[PDB]
Amino acid sequence: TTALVCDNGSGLVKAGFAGDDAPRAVFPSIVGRPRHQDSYVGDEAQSKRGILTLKYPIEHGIITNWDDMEKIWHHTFYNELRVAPEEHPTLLTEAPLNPKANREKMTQIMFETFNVPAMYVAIAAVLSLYASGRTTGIVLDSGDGVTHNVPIYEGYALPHAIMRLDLAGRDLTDYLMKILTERGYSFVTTAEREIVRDIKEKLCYVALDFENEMATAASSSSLEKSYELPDGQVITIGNERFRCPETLFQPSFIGMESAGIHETTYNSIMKCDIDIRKDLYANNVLSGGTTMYPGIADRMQKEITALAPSTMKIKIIAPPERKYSVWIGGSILASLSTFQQMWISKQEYDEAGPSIVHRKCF
Amino acid sequence: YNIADSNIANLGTELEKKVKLEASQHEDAWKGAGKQVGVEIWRIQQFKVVPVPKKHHGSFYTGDSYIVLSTYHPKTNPDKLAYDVHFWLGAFTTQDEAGTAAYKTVELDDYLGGLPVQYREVQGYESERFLSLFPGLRILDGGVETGFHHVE
Ligand SMILES: Nc1ncnc2c1ncn2[C@@H]1O[C@H](COP(=O)(O)OP(=O)(O)NP(=O)(O)O)[C@@H](O)[C@H]1O
Ligand SMILES: [Ca+2]
Ligand SMILES: [Ca+2]
Ligand SMILES: [Mg+2]
Repeated sequence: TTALVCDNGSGLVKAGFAGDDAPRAVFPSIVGRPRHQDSYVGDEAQSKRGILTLKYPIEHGIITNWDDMEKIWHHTFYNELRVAPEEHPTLLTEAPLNPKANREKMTQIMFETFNVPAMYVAIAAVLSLYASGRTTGIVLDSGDGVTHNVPIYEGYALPHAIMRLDLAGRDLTDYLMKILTERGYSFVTTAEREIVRDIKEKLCYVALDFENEMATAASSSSLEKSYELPDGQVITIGNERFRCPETLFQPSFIGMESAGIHETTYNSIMKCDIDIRKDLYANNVLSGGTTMYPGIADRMQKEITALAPSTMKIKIIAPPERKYSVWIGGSILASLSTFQQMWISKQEYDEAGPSIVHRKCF
Repeated sequence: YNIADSNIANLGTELEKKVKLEASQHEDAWKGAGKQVGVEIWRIQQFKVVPVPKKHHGSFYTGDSYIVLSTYHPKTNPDKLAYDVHFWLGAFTTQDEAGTAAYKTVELDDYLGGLPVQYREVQGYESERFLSLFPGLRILDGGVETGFHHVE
């Protein structure tokens, strides 16, 4: 019997089998319906993007359209992985600080609709830490919907120090769509948003010194890049390349008064006991797609160094496969018989109902 | 976002520790561990915790990951036992091995009631504490194959 590992991100489903070194199914967590006013899921909705309006059932890490989420899970089991879910213990993932009802409904649907034999809901950042081969460190996880910091000491997350921001990749995509208009390029529809997401993933980067980079971009074309659109039109983007992810460090770019990701990381460390901060500062682990911007580790190193004591060793760990670190940590832990001993069984669910998820999943 | 009514409201509780203590009872490798002063060593092999024969303690394959439990008498009481648990990560160990070593180090900590102090020992970065366990260290080429299936 092989466990399934499903990392249900706000933007991408990452799904596969425990023991594999990577997810076998990765596809957008979208349901598409006709733009002219019966549905398509995942890659097939992206395939018909020309005639569809795309909706994400997860917003900021919380399932807000349970009917469409069920479609996504059904698609994952039957259409992508092509498994019978009643034959597979299933590991799911969740951002920390979600309302308890989210995993209560996750558990209910997995057992009552998909009839899984066993399941577990794991905190994503903990999985990333183990994927990095650590028991102590502070994870900065940033996906499409959520950016969160989880400091972990000797294998236990410190809940009072967990930080969370509703600013992540989807906000950066939206911001890129907006500022590309200052250059004359119109991107507005849900379909056009996916073209801009691709521009973002292919051409954006984090400036080490934002002010200097803006002046470089105004002086010459040395930072410009061309991008071929589907119609063949070649557009040019300049300071938008680094203005877009600068928002992670200056959330005021999109009108948020929040601390940037360097400050939330520092603030999380400072909420921990003084004597373990040293180990957190030396073990900042980046996880998730929105941490893939070139230059982000060096920028985090610079900014945390400015906030931390002058005598403090600072280290940013940026695993090359960190788009999949959460999934990989799940694949490892779900390969361990003692971890699976903690999973909720169908018999236990039949006796206890959804409330059991909070007594078993930590 | 606040902790109350959230999915981290049970973190840091006695219940969390109780559930994880119970899980650690299902690992055969820990039975009888940490019962006397000395050094006990296991190697991760395709996700399993495998004892290393005593005659080979101190020799480590660069391709592999290990858990090293050092049991000693603390200064506070010469008749009681305290623990350092080191996990040793070879320069060429694979991600499954290092992740299992990390997770199972926490589990051994759980099994011993939280008493062990944990140490991450990457080859070439081993702590003075770790080096002192082998008065020495011998690094061997090779190691056992990953437990991961490779997705092409
Ligand atoms: N190379 C890249 N540079 C910048 N952003 C990227 C890159 N690759 C992917 N992303 C973004 O990363 C996000 C998807 O990452 P992912 O870690 O899969 O998020 P998720 O798990 O689906 N969402 P969440 O619920 O927040 O964890 C999207 O916003 C992508 O546009
Ligand atoms: Ca090996
Ligand atoms: Ca301990
Ligand atoms: Mg994610």
